[PDB]
Amino acid sequence: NADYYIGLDMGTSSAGWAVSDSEYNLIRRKGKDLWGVRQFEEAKTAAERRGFRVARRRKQRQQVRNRLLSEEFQNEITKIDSGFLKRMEDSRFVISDKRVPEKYTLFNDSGYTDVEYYNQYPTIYHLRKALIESNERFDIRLVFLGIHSLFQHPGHFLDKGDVDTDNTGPEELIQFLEDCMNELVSNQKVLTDILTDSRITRRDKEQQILEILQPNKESKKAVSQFVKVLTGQKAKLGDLIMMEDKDTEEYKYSFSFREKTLEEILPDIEGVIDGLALSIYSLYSWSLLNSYMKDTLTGHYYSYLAEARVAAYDKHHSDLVKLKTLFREYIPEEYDNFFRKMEKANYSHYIGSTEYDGEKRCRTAKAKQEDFYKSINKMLEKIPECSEKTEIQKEIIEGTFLLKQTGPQNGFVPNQLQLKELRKILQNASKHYPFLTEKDERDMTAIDRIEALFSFRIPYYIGPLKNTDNQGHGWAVRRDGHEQIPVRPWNFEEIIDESASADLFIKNLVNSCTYLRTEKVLPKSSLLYQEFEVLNELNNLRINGMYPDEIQPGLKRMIFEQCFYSGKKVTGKKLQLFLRSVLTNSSTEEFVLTGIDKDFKSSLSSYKKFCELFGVKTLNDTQKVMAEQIIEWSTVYGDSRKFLKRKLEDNYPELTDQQIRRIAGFKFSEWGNLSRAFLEMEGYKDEAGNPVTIIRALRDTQKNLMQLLSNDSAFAKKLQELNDYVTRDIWSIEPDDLDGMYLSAPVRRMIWQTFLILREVVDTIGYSPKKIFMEMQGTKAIISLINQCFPDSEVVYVKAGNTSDFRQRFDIPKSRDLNNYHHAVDAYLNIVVGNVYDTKSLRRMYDFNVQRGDQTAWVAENDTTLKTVKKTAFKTSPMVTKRTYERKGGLADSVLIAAKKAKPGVHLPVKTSDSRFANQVSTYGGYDNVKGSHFFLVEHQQKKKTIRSIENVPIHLKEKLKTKEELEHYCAQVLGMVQPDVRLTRIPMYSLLLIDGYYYYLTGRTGGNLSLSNAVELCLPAKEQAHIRMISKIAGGRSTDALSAEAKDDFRKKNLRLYDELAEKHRSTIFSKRKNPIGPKLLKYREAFVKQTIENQCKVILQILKLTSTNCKTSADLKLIGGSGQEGVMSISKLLRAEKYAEFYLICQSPSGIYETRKNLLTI
RNA sequence: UGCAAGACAUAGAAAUAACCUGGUUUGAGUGUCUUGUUAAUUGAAAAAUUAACAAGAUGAGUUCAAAUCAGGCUCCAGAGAGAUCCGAACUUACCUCAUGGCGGGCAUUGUGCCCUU
DNA sequence: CAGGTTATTTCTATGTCTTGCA
Repeated sequence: NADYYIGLDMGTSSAGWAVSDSEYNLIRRKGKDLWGVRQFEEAKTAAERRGFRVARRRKQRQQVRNRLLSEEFQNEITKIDSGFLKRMEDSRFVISDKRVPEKYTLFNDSGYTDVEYYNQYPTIYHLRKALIESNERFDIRLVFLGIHSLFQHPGHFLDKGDVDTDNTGPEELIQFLEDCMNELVSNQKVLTDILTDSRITRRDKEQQILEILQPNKESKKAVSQFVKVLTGQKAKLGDLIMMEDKDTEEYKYSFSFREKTLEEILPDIEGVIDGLALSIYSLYSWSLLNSYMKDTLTGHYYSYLAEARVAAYDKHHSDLVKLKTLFREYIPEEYDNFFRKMEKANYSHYIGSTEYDGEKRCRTAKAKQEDFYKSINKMLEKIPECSEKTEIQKEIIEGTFLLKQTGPQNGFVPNQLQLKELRKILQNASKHYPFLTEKDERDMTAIDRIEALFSFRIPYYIGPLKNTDNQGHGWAVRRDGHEQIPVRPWNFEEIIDESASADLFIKNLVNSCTYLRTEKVLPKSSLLYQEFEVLNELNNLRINGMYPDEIQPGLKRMIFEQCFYSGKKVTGKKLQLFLRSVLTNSSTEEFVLTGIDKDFKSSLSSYKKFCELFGVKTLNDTQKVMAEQIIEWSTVYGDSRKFLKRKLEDNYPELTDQQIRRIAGFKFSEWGNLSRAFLEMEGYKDEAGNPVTIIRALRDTQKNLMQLLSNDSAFAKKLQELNDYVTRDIWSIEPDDLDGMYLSAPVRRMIWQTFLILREVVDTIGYSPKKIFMEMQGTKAIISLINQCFPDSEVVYVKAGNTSDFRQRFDIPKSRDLNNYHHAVDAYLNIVVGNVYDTKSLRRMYDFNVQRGDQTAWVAENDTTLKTVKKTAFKTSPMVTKRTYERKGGLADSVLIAAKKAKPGVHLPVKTSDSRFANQVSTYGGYDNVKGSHFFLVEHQQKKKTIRSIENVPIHLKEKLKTKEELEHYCAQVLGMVQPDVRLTRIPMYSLLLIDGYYYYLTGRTGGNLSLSNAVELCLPAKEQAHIRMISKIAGGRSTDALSAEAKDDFRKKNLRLYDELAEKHRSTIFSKRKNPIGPKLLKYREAFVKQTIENQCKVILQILKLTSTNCKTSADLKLIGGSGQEGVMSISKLLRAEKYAEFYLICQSPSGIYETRKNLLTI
């Protein structure tokens, strides 16, 4: 019937809506003015969830790896000890709780117990040194524990190299790498020292090496490239081997050991180079692996990492004895408080172990290194300066004092070093135990499989192997006929189709076209797409204000043919040269180029590349399809060239090996933004009868993509026909529609709540809005939704500053600290400003009448409409509705608290299905801060009196507690309640509760009491709002220095009157009905309020205002006046009796606020 | 002037993976000497060791194991076995299951009021 | 419950050369 507009202001925390007519007076239905504010907490990103998910998947893979290793050692372990694995698996439990009653986790056997196993080998790194540097037949358990530690500390997996390169020493390697060919030994110490010094970067190493080797003549560039290969940079072959025809591509290949390994670079250079593949040869790997394992004591690098961290252990012992000597003298008193007491940041805290006198070991959290160093420095202050004190302080500054072995600093260990250690362990133990040599069906050897499990890391493209379709996060495509069989190393290629899995990964990631939303996009390097870019750029190119083909027909074709076939970057000067060459006429050649930025940003690189690939000049259709598929495979597979090589060999047999090598050397990286079908869509028939396409239209005519998609173009009609438009029902937008467009979670919640308000308003009103005014990233998402549900409505974008200019110029103050109405006033102002600006200096636009056609927007005469907006601007009508949500999050803290601190019931046990951790939280610790999801109202009997209680449902029990019977059972057993009768099964967090005539927001729980926040917005006149704005500005960092004495007096008096108004609002108005009012405390504390200075007065005013706001916990820091920082807190007992409470209502509010149900908790 | 489609450059982020260092809890790495009290086996008694306490003194210390959201999935019962992936993100007013209802209306400075169920 | 690394894709600001709509 009538015509109405809806205005919308979205914020990450609040969403405000308003509805108006052409006269800017609000539509009101159900007797309620249709404008309000919906608040919701800022949504949380999936970063923490993703981190925890990858962490738990990593843990699961570690578990299966350890189980496999245990199964491989099980036969010999059981031969020597029946239950070693069970003792390993029952390490947490006390002696009684173990499956078998024993005392210590490892080496239970009599004689060789744990107490002297740790005496023989103080650490694991003492055992591994013994394993790799000895031949004596070791117990299978010792080898198992060494390999177990190696598995539990794998290493970087970031470097490329070979383990065996460390067997040959630096001297022998230098001898083998000194003048290998006919085109160093003396300086075999400084070079190695520079190479193995991690302090200097690669560039510094290269500069020092070039400075110190003093290269011979005629090899300066060759020696520079050799140094680049040595330290590791992208260096071409070039003069390394010195062929004359350097211009050839085979001798211009660039390779760096950082980007690729030797076995991967070799195929790219096999056959091309002379000799037995030759120039650094397996000496950079030695430098990388031996850089970390230096000693700086004898100058000789350690062979294996276990040889280090034993010398570090000895250095720790020497430093500890030095500090003990330095402490026993000069400080006989703080000996007990530092080396035995479990105080803060001392040695016992640095380790987490102490034994004062006979008492049990006190194991606590390990103190950080920084705190321990600070404590050592503080306790060294009492010691007068001496040699030992200076040396200790120098070591502390150097950071190599009292070092531990396992810590945050162990991130430098490469997997190759640990692999070498494992290989040595397995070779030493292989000469005695024969089970480590026996073969398998797949020709394994019981040693190669352990190494495989050590080294097999699932590639990033494969992702998780199994998916039960509970949620879509796996791509691993399994071979036909291969299912329900576990994925391990040595059968990854036989179970997961790696090529198909990578293809699925890339096509799932890649996005759809910007014009055809159902078909996927072409690779950027694809011939069609590159030709599209070049043709577009030629179309935009204009010469002296004329079209490129307007100068003479065939100019654009000539440029596309004879200027781009080279495939290189076409610059402006090259185009000028071509224009001079091809144009016989036009002697003057000062042709000004417009439409390009002096360089053609696109070039037919792929066309030329495939032209040299096939030798022919111009490709045909079959060769074009061949090249298109080759480019698609190279782009999808990317850095993994093995997939491309396999596809080429199994699909295109006519290609030669040199051609395959050339294909593998191409650089096809990124994806485009236009689909394949969009470029070849059949816009119309031509005169000859052949089809025309968008790409062919660019080729022939003089137009770009946007011109080809004009309103009258046949391509536009074909686009509308192909992109079928369905006006989906307003009531069919599930919140998964906005899950495709790449939006952050806060924006997603913004969009969903705002659209819910829109849907409720439109349904209630009856018909779609004529205009929907909205602010100017994620807002565009709702645009789509509007265009998917309300085709008639047109969105009138409003500038961000226009509304604020209206507020300042026409005197409508906004009070961001007072109440939440400013969102609704912002939406209504969006309506009134956007309507005027859509109808039409910037201020002058509001100085006269604005009217277009039959619709009148602004009437300056008598300010009639203006009066209306002002009468609406200050109205306290808006509805404030907080989102009622179940508190989704964690079950409890992710880190277990100590047993001596945990208490039963309040703390979640470690594992509530074992009957061991559940009833023994005081012994095995537990999880703290067990959060709850939602509240429920249950009627029970206490002291033979019928009373009702609101109680919590914890998050870890939400799924099993959503019906009346289940909640009754939960109250009956877990909460120890007699005769429960659950009356309300869902009271979400942040819900409107009417208690004793005052509105509350149920926002948590503190033990036996439930916590509430203020739900009544406080309204004050305009002058008070301006004063509060000044208060907020001054309390933010401004000063009173510029203010005059009269200004100070006026500020003091107006502050006093604002305080009086606030005090009265807490006494005579609704705020007096709150539980534990602050009015008496406001009046009692008023005496000291005047004596306070201006700035602290502003602070206490803002803190007082914090009591009457719905966006913060009701608490004030009135310490500047004399009260505590928790003044005016609201919390009421969870027991609802019939005496203390007059009306205990729950106001279930619809998201728009139009619909609401009041449930009487007392008598439901 | 806004919107948004194409190309380049400069700064970024986020979503999925893969991995590392770990961190937390628990448990293991026998603590040892003197003094006295208490309780034991003796012993008229003396004395005697043993064991738990309350003081004083002294030695060692670097590591390992298990989990690492509660849980969930499958199989035939349980302080199990399989799998190594689902679980900390987005969505949830209320009523009884439809593109339903959540009454007809007046205010909006203190949570009300008229007219019918 | 914190600090790092690797890969892919997408998105966002700003500037540059164009083009079309409301």
